Amino acid sequence: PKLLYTSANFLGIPTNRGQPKIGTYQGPELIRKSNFFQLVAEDGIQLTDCGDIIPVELNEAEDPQRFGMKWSRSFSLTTLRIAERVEELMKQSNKSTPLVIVGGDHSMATGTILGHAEAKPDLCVLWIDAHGDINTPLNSASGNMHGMPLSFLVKELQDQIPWLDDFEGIKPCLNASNIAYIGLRDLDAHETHDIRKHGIAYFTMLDVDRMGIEAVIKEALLAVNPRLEKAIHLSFDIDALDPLVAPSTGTAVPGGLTLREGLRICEEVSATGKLSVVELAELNPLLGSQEDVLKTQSSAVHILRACLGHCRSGHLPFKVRNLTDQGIMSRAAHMQ
Amino acid sequence: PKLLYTSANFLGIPTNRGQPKIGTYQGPELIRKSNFFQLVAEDGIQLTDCGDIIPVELNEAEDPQRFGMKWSRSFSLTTLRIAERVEELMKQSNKSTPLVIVGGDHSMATGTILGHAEAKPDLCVLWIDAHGDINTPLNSASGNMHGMPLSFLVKELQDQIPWLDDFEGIKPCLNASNIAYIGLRDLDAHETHDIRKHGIAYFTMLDVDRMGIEAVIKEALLAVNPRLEKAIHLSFDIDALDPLVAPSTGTAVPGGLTLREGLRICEEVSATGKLSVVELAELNPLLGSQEDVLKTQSSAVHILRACLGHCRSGHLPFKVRNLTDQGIMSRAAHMQ
Amino acid sequence: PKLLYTSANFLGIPTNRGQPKIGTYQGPELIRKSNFFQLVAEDGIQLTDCGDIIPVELNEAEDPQRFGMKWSRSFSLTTLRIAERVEELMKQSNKSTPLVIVGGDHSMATGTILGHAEAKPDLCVLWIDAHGDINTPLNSASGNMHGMPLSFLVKELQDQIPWLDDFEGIKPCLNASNIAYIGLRDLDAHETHDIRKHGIAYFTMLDVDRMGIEAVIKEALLAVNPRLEKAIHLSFDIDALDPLVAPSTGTAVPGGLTLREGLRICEEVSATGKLSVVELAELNPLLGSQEDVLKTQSSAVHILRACLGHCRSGHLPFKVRNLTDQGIMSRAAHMQ
Ligand SMILES: N=C(NO)NCCC[C@H](N)C(=O)O
Ligand SMILES: N=C(NO)NCCC[C@H](N)C(=O)O
Ligand SMILES: N=C(NO)NCCC[C@H](N)C(=O)O
Ligand SMILES: [Mn+2]
Ligand SMILES: [Mn+2]
Ligand SMILES: [Mn+2]
Ligand SMILES: [Mn+2]
Ligand SMILES: [Mn+2]
Ligand SMILES: [Mn+2]
Repeated sequence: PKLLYTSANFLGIPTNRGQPKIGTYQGPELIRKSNFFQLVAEDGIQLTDCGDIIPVELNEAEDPQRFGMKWSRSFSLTTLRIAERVEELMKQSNKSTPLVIVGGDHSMATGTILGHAEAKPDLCVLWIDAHGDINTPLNSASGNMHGMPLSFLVKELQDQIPWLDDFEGIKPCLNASNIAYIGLRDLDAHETHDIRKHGIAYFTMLDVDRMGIEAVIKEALLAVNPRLEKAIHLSFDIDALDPLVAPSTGTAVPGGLTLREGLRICEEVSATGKLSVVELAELNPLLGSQEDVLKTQSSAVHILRACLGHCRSGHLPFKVRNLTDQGIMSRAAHMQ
Repeated sequence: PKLLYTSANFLGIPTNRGQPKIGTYQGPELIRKSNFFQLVAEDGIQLTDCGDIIPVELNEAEDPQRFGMKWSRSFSLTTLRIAERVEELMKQSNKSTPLVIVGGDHSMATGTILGHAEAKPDLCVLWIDAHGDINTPLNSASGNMHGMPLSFLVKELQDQIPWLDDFEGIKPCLNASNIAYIGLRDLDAHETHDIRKHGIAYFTMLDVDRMGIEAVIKEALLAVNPRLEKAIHLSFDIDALDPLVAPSTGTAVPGGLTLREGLRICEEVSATGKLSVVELAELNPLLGSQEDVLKTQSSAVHILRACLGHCRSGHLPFKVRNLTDQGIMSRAAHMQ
Repeated sequence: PKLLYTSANFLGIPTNRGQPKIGTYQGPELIRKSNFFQLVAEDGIQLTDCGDIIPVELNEAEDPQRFGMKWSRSFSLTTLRIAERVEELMKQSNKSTPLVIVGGDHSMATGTILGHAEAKPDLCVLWIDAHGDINTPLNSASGNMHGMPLSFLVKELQDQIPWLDDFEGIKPCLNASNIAYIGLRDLDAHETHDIRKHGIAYFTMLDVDRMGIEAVIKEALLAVNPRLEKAIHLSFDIDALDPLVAPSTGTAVPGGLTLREGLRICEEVSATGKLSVVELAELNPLLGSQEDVLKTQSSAVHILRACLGHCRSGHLPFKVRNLTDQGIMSRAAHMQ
């Protein structure tokens, strides 16, 4: 049996200061508690747990609202700490060794992409989400950083980002043409404006309905990675999936991707051989019932396994088993 | 941003005498308690709450069984009261101003369509339901009026409707060729007979499975509104949707439309520019768990928003926001 | 109204020694307690309840592990008892009279197919399951017989089956070319090996996603029954369906068939006119909540009804009802 990726790194980022609901910090543990590692090993992949990044969580006095943003300095400091760690992991592995990141609220993506791009400047981004996460600070109704992580990364948007000194090291490292969305269904008006104005490829649930997920995936890859020349940063918000399948998340929106559609995205991205980083955001084990958490954990594990190359059509055994070798009489042998 | 419909009317009809399970009278309140109105406003639509129609609910002595029908005189009197109110609302608005009606059990449709047709005689009807709701009184196993509302409206069926004096003012205002069903999966044998005999266009879940919802919608519109010349009466039974998505309803049937399929129907109907009335029937907040009710409410709100023109691919802002106008330094400006 | 099958037999097989979770023995009762029989009758089908097969359940001392298998002698003895009963039922009915079997864990299939093939040697098998159920004894991680029932039946696999005297009467009666799988998503590596090596037709959830269920069904029938010449043994594991739709089963796997996809398989198999036996395995009413059991029961009933020829597009009445015959005045007659 052949593998596109024989080894992989696992990294937890328990961000929770990007949105007000406590519990996203438990995301990484939700996956470590699962059978994820075991299942990955059974497919013949060597998965190294690289631990957790410690987010910077300032107190209220140190981090007051600035431009309506909540916890903006905890964000800039966390973003830089994340970027350093991801960069160093990606360069140590510069076949290929994918980095699997479990969050944590989606505000971590500013840091993960920043670091990733430092090691791989020509990357593209596939953003799987019910939301755009591209609100610029003055347009955000909530001030929640998890709704803004792309806005700081996109060059074309920098005239709508307020300057802050502590954000200086957060260099916009993405062109609008390097990003493609899949799964959108709850865009804010100003996000819609920016996405259309700057030509960001986007495939909403309407598109998934009309085109089918197979054509959507194909068109998304065509738009930002036409010849599979670029490393892929796959940023997967669990809330992209339907609430029936991933209820334990802070901003659930009805009419999402089926688990199967989610699997198809990850299977195809994996199969390009260009999956460089996959991050899974917005797991919150403190939301919903016990069964809700189990469903969400289960969905997340299947998604992540798909990213690493798990095939639903089965895998071949590494060693084929033979009855005769154990000194055992078969039915065929007995009849002969 | 442009809108097909800039204003709309909202009307509650808390019918509950069309079926035995208490709670459909709470349907209108379930939607008023939601964020429906707020969400409609945020899309730039002016929605006027026109209140509730008071159904006529006679006592047992005044309204005994007649031809097996339960509460048939409460029905005829309610039907006429509804018809008057809907007619007057539709004529006051004779662009275009859609009427959104929340029930209430589906027996209200005899009245809503009667009134609608008085103002718009050439209308067509799109009936989205797991059921035919076209049982004639002697064929009904239950005697529940919510299973008969179309039978009194269809001209071709009048030789199978028993005459009752109090039904005189309920004039059959529909031809069989003006109706198309989507979502059917639990037809009674005599409904199947009448539907096929009189050539009523129907697309069951089997058809949805084999054709896909996109082709079904297209064929349904082709059958009853080929050139978008006619006003559309969209009669949406919440039980058309799968029980996983709308559990809180009295006659739930497995294997229904996904929410997305339901949204596609409403999105396409809305986009014709001919949506004249949409009614949503059979919400029952007294059925199922608290979470069941929330799921059902949520599904209903998304469906109704789609009918009014909400786009899952986003809307443009009415006023585009500019950093410089507030006297704020952007990152781009700072770097220059 | 015409019927492909006017009569049918119903048989319970409460196997529970094929897997460790208590409750599959309650499967047959779960269906008898439903409205299944009534619904089948209302479609005009004569369904005869033929009772239950009593499985042989030895004690621990009489049935120790052999080749890692758990309860292997209870299995061989049960297999032979089942085979005798099914053979005798199929020969008594040698139009056509389908046998409907409700389990019981899937280990019963070795017996049902053995008996079926005795009466109909040229049969084909459609295996609807999340799992291959084709583990050979030394490759099974669990030793659970419900994961091995096909391995004893497939001729090409007999050099990997250990000989046991009490298994002598279990004659391999299937060629690898007579079997087609639909719904696979959790194959063990050695199953994948055997399936590919011996050319067993298989359509996994990946295939369902990429091809659509319509093409999958067509290709599955083409592979093992190209000209509808052969009797069909439809072996339906309830766990083939998504856990959202059939939670009450022992080895549930996310991302399964929708109920509608399951219905389409059974509808098409039924419509060939070659449905000879359908068995439904792995119902376990002792698993999950009360609502979970109700959902699972409901899904099972709809599936079974589809197998017997129930049409979601409706059925014609046997006697058409006429208003005038009862001495009743119609609205049409009154107006004339
Ligand atoms: N992490 C996420 N979505 O994927 N947060 C949701 C953001 C929703 C909303 N637009 C906000 O600005 O807060
Ligand atoms: N409102 C509805 N369906 O949409 N009621 C269901 C009617 C079911 C059944 N045929 C009856 O006559 O009572
Ligand atoms: N009846 C069933 N599946 O349909 N059992 C599941 C078997 C799973 C696993 N391969 C085992 O050998 O035990
Ligand atoms: Mn999101
Ligand atoms: Mn997000
Ligand atoms: Mn209905
Ligand atoms: Mn209805
Ligand atoms: Mn199974
Ligand atoms: Mn099975």
